[PDB]
Amino acid sequence: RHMARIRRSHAILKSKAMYAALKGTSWSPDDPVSDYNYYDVWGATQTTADVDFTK
Amino acid sequence: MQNGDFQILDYTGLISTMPRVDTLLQSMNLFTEHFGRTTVARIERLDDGAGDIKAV
Repeated sequence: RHMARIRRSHAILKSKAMYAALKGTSWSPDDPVSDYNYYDVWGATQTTADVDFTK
Repeated sequence: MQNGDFQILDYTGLISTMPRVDTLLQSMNLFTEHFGRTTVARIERLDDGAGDIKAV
């Protein structure tokens, strides 16, 4: 039972880390050392194609 | 038959009717039947999950 819990806990973390990449940030929830912001690191910006459904 | 006392009749049989009964659910075999011995039943349930893994 404990082994299965450990496996599932690692699997969840992998998916969360992969998701965190798209938003342009590294995943290090409890550590400021490796908390990178890629837009800042590479010197870029985020463009927004906001869509309005009300019209 | 006999109408009154001095007259006769023609007899045409009987008519019968019954109400409806629905059997939709029984046709779906959705339930399972168990036969016990006493009027008390016990059920046990188990839950499991996962957790977070923070950086170290």
